[PDB]
Amino acid sequence: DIMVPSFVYNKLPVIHFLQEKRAEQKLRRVLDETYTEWTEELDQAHVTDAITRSLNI
Amino acid sequence: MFLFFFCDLFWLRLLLCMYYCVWSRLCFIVYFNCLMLIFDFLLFCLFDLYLFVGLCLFLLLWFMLFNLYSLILYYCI
Ligand SMILES: CCCCCCCCCCCCCCCCCC(=O)OC[C@H](COP(=O)([O-])OCC(O)COP(=O)([O-])OC[C@@H](COC(=O)CCCCCCCCCCCCCCCCC)OC(=O)CCCCCCCCCCCCCCCCC)OC(=O)CCCCCCCCCCCCCCCCC
Repeated sequence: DIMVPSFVYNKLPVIHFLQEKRAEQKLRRVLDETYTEWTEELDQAHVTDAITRSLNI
Repeated sequence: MFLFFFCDLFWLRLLLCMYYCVWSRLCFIVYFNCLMLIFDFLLFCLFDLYLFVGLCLFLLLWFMLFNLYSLILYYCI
């Protein structure tokens, strides 16, 4: 009735703060893993050059 | 021989019931050393070294309800 409730009450703030920090850490890790991917595709100039070779020009 | 008597804490028991039906933080403890046995970090004990906390707190509460209030005249320990 008295002791355990008082100690739980004393615990509450630190746990709340630590859990808030943990959530912010999760969000930060989520953000840090985002990178914009740039893909390289075969230049069409080579395709045009090959077309010329097929044209036998 | 069996003697039937009562402790002198009935009013204090009533006050405890009245004032502690709701939770309240405790920050001042007469014997605080029972909660901090290890002062150097990375030291840990496999023995149940925190088993004495509950008994310590209850004993402090009981002995304080008796001794401190015994200063009031006619109060009985
Ligand atoms: C022959 C004559 C009669 C006597 C017979 C005795 C037989 C003895 C057999 C042999 C025994 C040998 C060994 C003895 C060793 C003694 C050692 C000793 O005393 O050490 C001191 C030591 C002192 O302790 P303490 O620190 O004072 O704390 C104990 C307190 O009880 C307070 O501690 P606590 O607050 O932590 O306790 C918990 C408390 C938590 O708090 C509460 O619950 C609050 C209430 C507290 C009650 C207890 C305190 C009593 C206060 C004084 C008496 C109150 C008024 C009585 C009025 C009587 C009028 C005549 O809860 C309770 O007490 C639960 C009981 C609640 C009862 C509620 C009843 C409601 C009824 C409602 C009815 C409504 C009807 C409506 C109808 C409508 C119709 C239209 O005593 C003890 O530790 C207890 C000793 C008990 C030993 C067992 C004895 C055997 C059982 C006997 C029962 C007799 C019943 C019949 C009686 C009939 C009337 C005459």
